[PDB]
Amino acid sequence: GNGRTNNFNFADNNGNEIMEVRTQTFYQNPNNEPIAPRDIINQILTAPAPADLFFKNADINVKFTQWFQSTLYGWNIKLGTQTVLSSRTGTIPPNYLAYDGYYIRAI
Amino acid sequence: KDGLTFRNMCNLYVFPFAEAWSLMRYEGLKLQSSLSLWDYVGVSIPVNYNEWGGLVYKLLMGEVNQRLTTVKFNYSFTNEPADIPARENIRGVHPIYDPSSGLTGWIGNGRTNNFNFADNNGNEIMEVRTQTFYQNPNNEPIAPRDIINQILTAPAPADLFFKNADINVKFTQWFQSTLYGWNIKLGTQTVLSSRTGTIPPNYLAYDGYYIRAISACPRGVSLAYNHDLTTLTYNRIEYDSPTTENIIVGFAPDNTKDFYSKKSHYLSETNDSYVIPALQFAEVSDRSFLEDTPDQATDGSIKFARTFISNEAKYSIRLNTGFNTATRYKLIIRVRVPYRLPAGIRVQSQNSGNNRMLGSFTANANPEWVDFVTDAFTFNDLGITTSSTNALFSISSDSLNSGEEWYLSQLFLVKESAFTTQINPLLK
Amino acid sequence: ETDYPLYNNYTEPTIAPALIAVAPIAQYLATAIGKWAAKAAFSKVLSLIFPGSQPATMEKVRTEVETLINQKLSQDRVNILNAEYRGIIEVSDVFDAYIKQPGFTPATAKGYFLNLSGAIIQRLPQFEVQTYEGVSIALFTQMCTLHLTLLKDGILAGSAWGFTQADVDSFIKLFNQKVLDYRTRLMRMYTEEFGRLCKVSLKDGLTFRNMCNLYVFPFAEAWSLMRYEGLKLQSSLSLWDYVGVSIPVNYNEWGGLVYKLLMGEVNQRLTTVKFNYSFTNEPADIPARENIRGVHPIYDPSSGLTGWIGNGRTNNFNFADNNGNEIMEVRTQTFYQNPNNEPIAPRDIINQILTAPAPADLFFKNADINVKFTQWFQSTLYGWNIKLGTQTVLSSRTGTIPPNYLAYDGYYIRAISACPRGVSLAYNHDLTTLTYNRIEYDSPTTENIIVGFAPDNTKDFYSKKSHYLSETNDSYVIPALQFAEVSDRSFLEDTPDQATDGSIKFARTFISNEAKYSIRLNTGFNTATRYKLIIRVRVPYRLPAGIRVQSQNSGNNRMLGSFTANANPEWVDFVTDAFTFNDLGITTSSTNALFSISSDSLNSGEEWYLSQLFLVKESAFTTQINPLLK
Repeated sequence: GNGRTNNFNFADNNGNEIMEVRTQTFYQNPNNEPIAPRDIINQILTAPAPADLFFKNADINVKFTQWFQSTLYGWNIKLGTQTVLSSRTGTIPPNYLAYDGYYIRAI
Repeated sequence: KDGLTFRNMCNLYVFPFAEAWSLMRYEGLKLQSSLSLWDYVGVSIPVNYNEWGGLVYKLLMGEVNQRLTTVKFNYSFTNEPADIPARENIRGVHPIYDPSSGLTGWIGNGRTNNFNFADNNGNEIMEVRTQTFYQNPNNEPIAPRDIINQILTAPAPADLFFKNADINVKFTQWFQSTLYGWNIKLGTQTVLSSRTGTIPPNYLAYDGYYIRAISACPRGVSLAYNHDLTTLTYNRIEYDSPTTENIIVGFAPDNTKDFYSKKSHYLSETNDSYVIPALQFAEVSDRSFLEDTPDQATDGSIKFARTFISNEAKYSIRLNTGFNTATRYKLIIRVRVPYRLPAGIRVQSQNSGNNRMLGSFTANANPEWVDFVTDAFTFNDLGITTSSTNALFSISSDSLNSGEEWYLSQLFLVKESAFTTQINPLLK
Repeated sequence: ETDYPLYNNYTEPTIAPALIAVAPIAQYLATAIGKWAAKAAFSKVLSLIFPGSQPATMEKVRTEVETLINQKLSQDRVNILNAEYRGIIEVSDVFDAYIKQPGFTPATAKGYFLNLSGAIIQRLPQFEVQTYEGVSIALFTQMCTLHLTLLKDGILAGSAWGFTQADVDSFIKLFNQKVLDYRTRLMRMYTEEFGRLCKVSLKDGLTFRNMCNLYVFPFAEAWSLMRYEGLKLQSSLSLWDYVGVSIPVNYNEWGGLVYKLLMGEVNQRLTTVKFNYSFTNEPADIPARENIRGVHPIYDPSSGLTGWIGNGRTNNFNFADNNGNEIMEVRTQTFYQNPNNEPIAPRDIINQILTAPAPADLFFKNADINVKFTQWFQSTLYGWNIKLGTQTVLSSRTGTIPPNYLAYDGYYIRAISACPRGVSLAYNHDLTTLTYNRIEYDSPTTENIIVGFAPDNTKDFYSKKSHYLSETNDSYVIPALQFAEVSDRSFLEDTPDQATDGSIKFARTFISNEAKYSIRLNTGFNTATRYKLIIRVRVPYRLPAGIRVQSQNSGNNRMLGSFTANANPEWVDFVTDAFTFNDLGITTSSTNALFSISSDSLNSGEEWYLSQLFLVKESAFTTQINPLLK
């Protein structure tokens, strides 16, 4: 798909490669008091193979939502016993990907 | 900064005596100075003398008859390069006096991002923080980089005014490039502690003075524009510049503390002489400019150059309890009239429609300063008592022509008994 | 869709404002306000409203109103209204026929007069059904005009029509009651329909207000001048053309922000207008599109009050107004390269600031602004065409767009503004004043242009900045908004019933509240003639200092009047004592003469309203119906 995380062209340079970019925005309303900081995160999740070379199962799922004729998404990613991504948009039901007598070879 | 230092010296050692010279021919007037002392903290910026009297001083004063109610700073911090140490920038200053007027604007830059989402969706933007993370295979420590752009806000204290400040700036060199660090504290409110390390304090205080204005100077931009537009009212008092990197604090003597608190000149029976500076007015006409006349021992004078309707300036007067209204008084007006005015100058007393004419003076061409003395009057003839809250003294003149102007400096109110001219000015 | 030319958003040209069906009624109303003909004005009003005892003119009025406001009436409602018309016509014919007989019996005339008044009162409410109010508010108006006229004449011809003194007093009381009740009900209908249509869309509310400015409000103002004799009946309302998309506007938002943005500097001439234009066709599938991002009307070049109505930004480099010269246009051209194909389609992205200064004759007389819509996968694309006068400001790059002629015979373009789109309009209400505070509102786009046309009777003020007086004329009317200078914390209040573009609301709690007007005298003006001033004010809260009218002339300040201000929610007229221009020290060479209406400072939450000034000779002025006898 797309491995880019920003528009500064500073992806893989200066020795260490970029991993995560988090922008937090704060507002101020005179008539109100609660402050809702807005988060914008763009990161690269990494998952190496287990000690036994192969993953045996996975728990990957996606949740849909509608909002004024526009579909919003939420993701849940887990390979083996390593939780790769828990959904920030609320709990998502698990989707067990497994076949007795099979192992994960490609993703 | 050096010019401000020299002017601060002259305000204490030179100009008060120059003003005292102009009052030796009379007897009974009050010798009072209202000049301000200006502290400058930041980098060096060259300023022409045409640019000082046409823009810089107007930006330093702002609303010349209003109390400072809020001050906002545009703060920027960044350490994205791993080799360059952390740095801080002051991008703009916004002093807010009258909350319902909207005259003073940003002196530097009020922008925080390039999304154009500054003041929208009800709540205005306040802070933007970007945190960047890296990953090195050969190393293990991770140094997250921070980029912060925020708007610091400081309202006036409970006692309306700040008495002192602790603002300082620290310089650093790095491959022929200067990095900065800032420390800002107004009164007891810590506005900004430096993230680039500890910075020694710089106490800004003068015994007998209080903080009246906080402004800045534009850096990196031409200061030769909007001279004829920067007036005392109507037009927006602002100037766009990417950064300022400087903060200027004005201290005013305590003899002006009552005006910026009560918005009116209160009169006591015990005192004999009263001096009213021109800039301490209730309202002023359009197309009026602030002229730097430091020799008058005041923060300036009013230059009228409006070629329509009229040129008028009003001052609010209030009487304390125990004031005798049967005592005779006189008014002295200090004006400079380079061009002849066929209608002359007029001093009028307005009180809830009880408008009385105090004086009409023939205005002839004269490049020097002139004093006009009115006839004797009593406060019973003006219909003013201890309960009057809309009494006004109005100095007015007709409309001018193109290229013409006339200057008003100060007003002197003194009892008839204690006033006497000793040296005649007409015998030249 | 339609590619035919348009005429002020209508498919066929509209009737001139002086050629509408209610024009002779208004002309004779003004003539009678100038000098009322006793026991004869009602017959003329009846002949003008019902010519030949026929309701054909009222049907023409109904058809014209239905054409303007895009609202038609059912046939049953038409039959009911015509039946009411004939019912009134019968009694009116009886009365008018019995009057003209030389030597009639006055008691019989009294009986017929009472019958006619009662019949009009009885049949009035048929035009007050709110479900059709937007169409009937015009018709209703004329009917009230037929009644308030009647009573008026009845008060003048007392014993001639068999009226005792108690009869005349009762008629005066009924007149003083009805002249308020009718105005209240008419304003109810107007405000209801206007708020509803504005909650629908701003364009429809503007259309309804344009209709009411020609068919409703002038007569409502004429009602408030029938008790006097010698004043001038003059309307200064503006006609507003709206071109663009639909934007809902609340009634709290109209009177607190939108109208203030439409007027701008209410006493200044338009000198320049700037538009923020955006064009782009970067996607190869989506056709070209154009956007109006903001409008900036500049009146007084040395003031700096009016700001951008939409968005004046052109890029995200923050390099807008810097390095001496300001940015004007940014054009990005992108090129591609396909191996399987050969044609190359360069993509253009333009963001510029179009500038249009006022013509040599200070004002634009007409405009040709139009917008074209397009659909594409449930997304609306726009194209714009802008032309002010003879200067082509913007020709559409997205294809030809049919012209939309914006013109009114007897009107000229005075203001050009816009409405913010996509943002809340509930902020900066208490800050948007007539002066000092910046008249602006930030919004990413507007996608709308609003042009205001003002009648030619105001063309002299916006050119000479002063009110010139002639010896030949008898009465002069000065609107409040045509001032020389105004105090702080003053607001623009929409009072369309005054036949003016608004009134001044004073709410300053310090110093004073003052408004000055500049007066100049033409050669041949008699300074020995006696005059009087009439001030129209609304004072909801008591003012212990009262209102004061003063004459200031180069320091020769004289007091013309001091009036006690008591709490009154209705409109009040204050008349000064007689004076001559020699007592004011004003001649044909005076260029700094000023009339000042002033009051002391107010308290929190208080305000008072000033509407208009009337200057009339003492000989030609006389109050006929007493207002205090309520």
